[PDB]
Amino acid sequence: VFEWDASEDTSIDYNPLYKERHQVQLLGRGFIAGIDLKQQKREQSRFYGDLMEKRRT
Amino acid sequence: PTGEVLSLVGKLEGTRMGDKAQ
Amino acid sequence: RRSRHCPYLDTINRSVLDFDFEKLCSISLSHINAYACLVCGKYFQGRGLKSHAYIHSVQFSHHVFLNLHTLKFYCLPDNYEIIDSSLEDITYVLKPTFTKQQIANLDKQAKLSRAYDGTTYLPGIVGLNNIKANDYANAVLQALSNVPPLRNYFLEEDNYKNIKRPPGDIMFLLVQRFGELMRKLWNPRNFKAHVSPHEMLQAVVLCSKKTFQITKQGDGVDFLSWFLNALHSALGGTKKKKKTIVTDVFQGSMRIFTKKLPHPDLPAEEKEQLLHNDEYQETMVESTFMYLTLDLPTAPLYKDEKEQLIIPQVPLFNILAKFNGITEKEYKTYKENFLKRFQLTKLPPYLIFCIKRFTKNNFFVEKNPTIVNFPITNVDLREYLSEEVQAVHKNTTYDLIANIVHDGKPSEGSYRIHVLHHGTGKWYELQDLQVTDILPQMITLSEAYIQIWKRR
Amino acid sequence: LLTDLVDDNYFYLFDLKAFFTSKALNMAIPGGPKFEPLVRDINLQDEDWNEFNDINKIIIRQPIRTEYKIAFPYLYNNLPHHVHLTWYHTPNVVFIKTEDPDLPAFYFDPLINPISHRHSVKSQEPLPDDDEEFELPEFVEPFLKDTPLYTDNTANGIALLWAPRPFNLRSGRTRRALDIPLVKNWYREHCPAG
Amino acid sequence: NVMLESRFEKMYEKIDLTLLNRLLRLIVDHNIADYMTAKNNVVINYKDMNHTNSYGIIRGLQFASFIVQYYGLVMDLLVLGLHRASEMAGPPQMPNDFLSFQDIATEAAHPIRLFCRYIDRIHIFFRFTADEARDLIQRYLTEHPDPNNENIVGYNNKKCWPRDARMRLMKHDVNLGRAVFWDIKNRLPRSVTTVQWENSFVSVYSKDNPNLLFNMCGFECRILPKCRTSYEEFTHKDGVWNLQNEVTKERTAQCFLRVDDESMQRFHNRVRQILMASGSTTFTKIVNKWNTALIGLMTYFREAVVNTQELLDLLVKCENKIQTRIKIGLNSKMPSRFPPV
Amino acid sequence: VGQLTGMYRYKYKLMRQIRMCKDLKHLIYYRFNTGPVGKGPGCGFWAAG
Amino acid sequence: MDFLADLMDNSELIRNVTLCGHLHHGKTCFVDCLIEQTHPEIRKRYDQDLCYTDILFTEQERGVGIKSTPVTVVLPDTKGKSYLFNIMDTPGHVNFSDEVTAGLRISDGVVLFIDAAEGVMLNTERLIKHAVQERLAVTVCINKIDRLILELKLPPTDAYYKLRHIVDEVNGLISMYSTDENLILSPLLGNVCFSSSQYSICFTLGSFAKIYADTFGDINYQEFAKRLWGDIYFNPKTRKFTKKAPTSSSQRSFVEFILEPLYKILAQVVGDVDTSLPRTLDELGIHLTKEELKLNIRPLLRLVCKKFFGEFTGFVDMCVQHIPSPKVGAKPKIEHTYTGGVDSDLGEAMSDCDPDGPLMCHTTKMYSTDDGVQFHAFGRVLSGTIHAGQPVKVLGENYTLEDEEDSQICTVGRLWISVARYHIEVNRVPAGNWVLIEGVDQPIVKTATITEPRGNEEAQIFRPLKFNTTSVIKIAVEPVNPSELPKMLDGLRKVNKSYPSLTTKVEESGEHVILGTGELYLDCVMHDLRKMYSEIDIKVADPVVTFCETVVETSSLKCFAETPNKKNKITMIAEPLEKGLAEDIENEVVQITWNRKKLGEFFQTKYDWDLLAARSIWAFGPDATGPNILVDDTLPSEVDKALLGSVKDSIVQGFQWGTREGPLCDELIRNVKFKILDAVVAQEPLHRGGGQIIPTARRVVYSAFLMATPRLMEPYYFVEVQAPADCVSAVYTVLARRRGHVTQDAPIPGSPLYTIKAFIPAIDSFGFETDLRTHTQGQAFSLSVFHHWQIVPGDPLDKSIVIRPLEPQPAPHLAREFMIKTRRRKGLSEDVSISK
Repeated sequence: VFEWDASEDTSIDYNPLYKERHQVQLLGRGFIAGIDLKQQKREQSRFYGDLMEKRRT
Repeated sequence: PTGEVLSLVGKLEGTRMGDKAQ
Repeated sequence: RRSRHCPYLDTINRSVLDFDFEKLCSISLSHINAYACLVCGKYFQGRGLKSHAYIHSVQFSHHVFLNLHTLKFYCLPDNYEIIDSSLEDITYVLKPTFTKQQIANLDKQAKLSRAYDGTTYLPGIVGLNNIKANDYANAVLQALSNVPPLRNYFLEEDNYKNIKRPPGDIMFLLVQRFGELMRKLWNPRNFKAHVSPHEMLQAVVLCSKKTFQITKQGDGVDFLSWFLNALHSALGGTKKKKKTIVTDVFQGSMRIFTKKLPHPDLPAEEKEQLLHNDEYQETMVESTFMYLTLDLPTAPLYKDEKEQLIIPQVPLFNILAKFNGITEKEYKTYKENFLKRFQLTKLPPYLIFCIKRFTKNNFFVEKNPTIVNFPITNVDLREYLSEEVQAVHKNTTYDLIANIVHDGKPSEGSYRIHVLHHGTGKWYELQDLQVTDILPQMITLSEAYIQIWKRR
Repeated sequence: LLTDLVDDNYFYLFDLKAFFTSKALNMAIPGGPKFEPLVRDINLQDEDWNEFNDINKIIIRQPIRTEYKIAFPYLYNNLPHHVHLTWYHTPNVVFIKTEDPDLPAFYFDPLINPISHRHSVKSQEPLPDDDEEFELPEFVEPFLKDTPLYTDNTANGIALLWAPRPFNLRSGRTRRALDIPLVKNWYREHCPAG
Repeated sequence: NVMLESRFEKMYEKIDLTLLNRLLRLIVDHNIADYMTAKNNVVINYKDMNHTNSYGIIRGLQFASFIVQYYGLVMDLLVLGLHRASEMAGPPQMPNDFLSFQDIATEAAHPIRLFCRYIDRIHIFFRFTADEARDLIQRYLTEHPDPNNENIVGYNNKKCWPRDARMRLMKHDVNLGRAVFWDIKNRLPRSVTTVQWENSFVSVYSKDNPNLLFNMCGFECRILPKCRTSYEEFTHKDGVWNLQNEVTKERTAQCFLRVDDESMQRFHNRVRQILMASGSTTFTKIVNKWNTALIGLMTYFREAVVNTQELLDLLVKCENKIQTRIKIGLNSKMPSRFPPV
Repeated sequence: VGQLTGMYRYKYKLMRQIRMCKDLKHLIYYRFNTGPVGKGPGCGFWAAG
Repeated sequence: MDFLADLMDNSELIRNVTLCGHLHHGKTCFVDCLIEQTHPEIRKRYDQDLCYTDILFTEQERGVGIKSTPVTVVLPDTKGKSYLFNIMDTPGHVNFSDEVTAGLRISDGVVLFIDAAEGVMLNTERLIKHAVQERLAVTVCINKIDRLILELKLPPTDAYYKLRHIVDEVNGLISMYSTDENLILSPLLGNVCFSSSQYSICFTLGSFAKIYADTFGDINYQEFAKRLWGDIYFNPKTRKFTKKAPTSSSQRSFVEFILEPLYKILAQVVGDVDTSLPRTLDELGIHLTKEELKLNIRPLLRLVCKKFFGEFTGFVDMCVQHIPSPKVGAKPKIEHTYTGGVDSDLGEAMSDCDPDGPLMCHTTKMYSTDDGVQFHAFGRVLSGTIHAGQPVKVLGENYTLEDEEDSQICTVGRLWISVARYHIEVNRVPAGNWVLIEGVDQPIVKTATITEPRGNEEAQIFRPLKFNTTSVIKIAVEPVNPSELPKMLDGLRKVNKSYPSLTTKVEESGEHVILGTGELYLDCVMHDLRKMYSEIDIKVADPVVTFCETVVETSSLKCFAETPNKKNKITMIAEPLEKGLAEDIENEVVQITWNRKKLGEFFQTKYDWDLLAARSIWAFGPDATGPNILVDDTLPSEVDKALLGSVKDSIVQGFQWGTREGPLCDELIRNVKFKILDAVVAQEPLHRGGGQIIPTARRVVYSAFLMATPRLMEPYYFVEVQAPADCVSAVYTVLARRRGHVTQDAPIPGSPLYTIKAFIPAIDSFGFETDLRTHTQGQAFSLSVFHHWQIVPGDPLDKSIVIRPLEPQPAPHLAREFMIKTRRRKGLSEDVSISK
């Protein structure tokens, strides 16, 4: 079998907490390897960006 | 169409044993 | 000060008292200040306010308790001591203290000891309770308990006490528990006709480093040898004494004439020159033996022509033909053969024979069923001593005292034991709770495994 | 090519120890891999309904998950043979690397919560009266006054402190190009959602 | 309600000839009995080795079965007890059926409610009140104390069922099963026969246990009363025997059937010896042997295949084995798209 | 390699490599082709295989 | 080496101090740095920490401290005098708080490690509170100062702001618990010490001023330090210290002279090793070889800080100046700890800490060797000298001057001083030290008082070790092979000795339950049991918390019980206790040892009770500090008082037993007020005996409790989670799933991390740490500590509810389930019998 069967999947969870893993913002300045920085910037929730702009004097 | 015999576990539960017999 | 007026002596029921159990609280599992409820026999934390004994007294209305470590009786709901003579039997059951006169009189004792349940028994010969199919240990201990000098040494606590022990020593726990168990065995006022060696088995497991387990049915010979060596090692000061009790009871002196053998596939001249090379010559080595290993001869392996399928029988003297210069024994070591011939030097006062069964062959382990024919009344061993050492010895006559027999295949066997009562001369065979009187005539009609002999 | 992870607390139950535990316990972390049982124990896998594991006696409020058993190998599972204890929580290494070069190396970034120094109780401590007795020699100075507080390399070095293994060493040895897995840390993280 | 199914371990090879002769003279003319007993004492031969069978009986004698049955009857008198036997057999003038009683009073008088013997597999079905069970447990534990609760270790259970369906090893129920087995073992002398615990199954239905598990004639059966733990009395499942009371005429119990593991092992062994003994054998002979084995299994174990999915897998596997053997017989190379015609 | 060569036909344990390499591809592409770059044959990160 | 033993002779040159703090606050690293300073041959690896003072396999593998470890070591002082220090390396995890207390009881002083970046956190607050309870000397060390430089890059002014805020918070917390104002903490006072244990930085104001002095000379480091903190500024025009800034943009003295040099010395090592490091290294006199300059940033920084700051004299002089020696600090220890008090002759003898006085040691620690079959005691010698190979008389926790049963005579073999992993054997140990004792393991169970036999027969014991938290988690433990049950039983004893707060209890059904504080505590306990003590396979039941029993309404009618003699009739009523009053009894606010006037005054004044009712109070609940009250209410117009006093004691034991084991949940009646409304005492003494009255008292207590509508109290854990801002919303949902209500969410000052404090049911708190850590990808970490019992939803006496198996029942059913299954775990009956 060249490909892999879908039955081999281990990340099957009935718990929504594990189904929806809270993504790490990495202090709003870190970036996960591989993904282009622009896509992550426009994808990140920008909670830290909002906090920074609120605390920007 | 392989010619191999398939296990009827989880199969043909819509049929009884006394059917297809008079 | 209301002692000697306890209205609760009637509630005491000696039938439900099993003091063989480990003295730990039934709830807290604590060893400190063990207190047994005489109504139920279960141990508790101790005498005090808001303690397990107090809770049991106020719950189940049990008013009499006994302090395991103190040998004194108390009442918990009223919390006062008890000083009575009627309770002394319970104290002796818990802590049998044997005086010197009674210890000596055990050899001449000939009265049928009566238990509380009415099952009259004999001192020493008391049924041992098997727990998890380990009857080999019970048989070995029963055989060892029949030795008079060992009985004298271990019956009184202070005889083997008052010695220096290593701070990290746990072997003394086993040696001091053997005395407790054995003085329970020889106690003539037991509530029950049998004795539970479960605490002794637990101590054996604790000190043996997981060998001789309660679950596994280990070899009697190995267990006996390990027990004797361990008992010798424990006793004495921080440094081993030359002559411990086990040494003077069982150890003897024996001589080995070890001669190296050349390779049998060698030229005759080369073999002779190797023999002359002083390497393959006889060497004398003295040693101390706790017991003598008896090598049973080879089985016939074929049916007898006249009376087919006859069990082999060998006289005791043919086995005793070892330990002399006339007979050798070509030990077929995997590296090279050795020509070792033995010779006895100094016989011990008590002799232990171990008939080698359960010999592992090239593929598995099989049990030799050859039976040994011996005179139970007496045997002569003066003929198996060298002329140099026969001047010192004066008593070489030995009479059989204990006999061990293994019944069944090595995979699953039963260890039965016959013991000779000194007082009456009767032989008693005991297997687990079963105890029966056996005639001495058919003692030799069994697969003898370990024999204990007395020089008298 | 580098995952911007400061500490290993991300690999709580997703590291070597947790995977060894999962392999030993015949179970698997959701994100983790599935192994064959370490020992078959086909008959021993489903024990009888004893009075000790009586489901009637068991109070259920939240299911005991695989992660619970792996995190506490000696508490939620029976017979943990050849099991590895996962490293517990390391201190949260909160390190805010600089983003704009035109900024001091030491700076109160808005990410850090404001202290907002309160004075509900006027800070009073035993200190002698002002400028009355003590006068230092003129030659006694702070240890580093000539040296500037931070050069242009200070922020870069501070960033280099909390960097992956190859990029936090001043010197090092040489490894073959074969021995350099450029995406080993790529699959050692959790799979992205969607 | 506690069931004990076991077997006399060596009833064939541990029948004394003198006792058998004496017991047969009780029922048949002494000449016939002496002839049969002497016939059981003949020389057993094989190749170059022969011996004199003097202790055991020879199962190959044509009348031997009768002997065994008669001997089994004696064993029943040891287990049931003559009075209870007369309570189950009934009056000699009006004997009862296989499982029936003259009246409810004699049915409820004694704990032993049902009992069958087959050839050597005894199935006993006791009913016990609380006091009777407690007294039996106390009597058993008096001579066999178990402070460490070790009675649960050596307890055979029908692993073929799920955990809930399987017997629940409660301490009281395990102790009661051990006590019942010890009580039955006490009645039988240890020399005339023997009953070994590990080759036995004791299953008790009580408050804790909702299912009664038993095994007979290669059938693993489980009874679930409808009163307690039967949310649905469904009908589609054909491995279910809708047990009906003869008075209420209602579905009081549900009977789940299964093919015993020993029967599956025997069938697999038969197919294996069919296949391995086919080096020089016509294909038609192999197919006929397989067909005979299959009809025997399916007709004997009908309604019990459906619940034994392992049996379905074994059946299709063995059928594929037969087809593979035939295909290898045709050509020494596996066909890729072989047709079933 | 399996499609181009098919060397697994003479040693099936080699499939262990192939199933790995394909996996690495799925590890790389969905990181490579994430943003404005769409799915296509443009990746050249061949170090892993 | 001999000087180490000889220094024990002087009772002033020894300091008994315990190092306590929150989880992972550098305590172990600090002890490693001290060891490296004092042991030349011991050096940590460049990347892996030294991990010294942690000898358990679990300690290294988990990374969390488990067992408090003793470290005896000689350290030079700032002036240059070699003092002797004994250190309790205590676990920072809250679940091992008991392990702190065993080392806290025998410790004169406390060094509180607080992480600079983290803040105070929960275990630090609990630790300072509890140390205030023993009235120990308090010192604070803000460790991990580098995290304000190398992690947050806070400006030195903001760094001073953060340090001052932390110090003020600690001082306010202490002032909220300790009445004595002398416990104020300030670096100028020598209380607060700054440190970064990874890079071997350890300095106080005095130490840094002395460094300045040795750099220049003729500088009074004490007076210089006394002006090196606060709103003080420095003027270089006049070289003068003022209370106002000489300029507008001037910096404070602490920033100017302390924080600034540290910032620059770190920056020149982390950023400019090859460019500017040699210049500043030659400037400060630090001479590093060419090879030494080739190390990585962290080992090089540690090396340069070791060369610069030199010895750890700041910690040494802090402990010397603020932590009293045993000779002088023994008096409060005897006042608070010993049961007999300082008034007695033994109290006076042991207060002086006389090496020649009566022998007295207090053992509170048990240590397992490699075998694990022979434990070693560890404790403080409070008077006299213990000698190797000497007979001693060991007392027990229940020993009193009357009961001599709890004692035992044991021979002490070789004894040693434990320096973490290695211990130095010594022939004897004088007073005030910490000693390992051999040969006394068998009679010693947890707390132990050891004295000499054939003398000082009027010797009592010290008060039992009191723990901050109430262990509520309970796990049943069984052997896989019952034939090997005794071994596991043996192992149980061992763990019961090893863990001070472990409670092993055998229930009626035969289930051996073990009481633990939290998940990690029981995990380590069972790992030790399986792998070190028992060495056999074990089985665990599903974890469950204990439950308490209370009432919410007055008993409908007075419930009466009678003795089997049918002559003593006791009729009682049931009511709940007032709010806080149960907590007052829990915290020993009011004690039964108080004379009746004081306790009556407390009850009548603070809680508005009747004066007669306050004087009518008989006893407390399950123990002397039980949260239940037993109050007389027999009217003198009908019931004689003197006659009632004869059976008052027996009724007291009966009520205590009834409160110990509740009718509903088989244990722990809590927050219940019982009033005896009628007493008919038989006129003869033999008809009112304890064996007759106590069961009757239990029955009447049960009837009164059950007649009033009972309720089950489940323990609520107070869980605070330190997490980044983005994870707060996720933590809210995770806490909402497990029926937990959120109280506070405060962002930590000087750090971008929030801290959310909430209350979660302990029965629903299992796996909460793992859930939260994995759900937020390790960003949110949680610690759980017992907070308070709270009424569980549902009615335990509503039989119309049906309990569905293997299903999480709704709240109105929970109570019923929570008792019924509990009864099944005890082997008890299905339903509570009101008649019985």
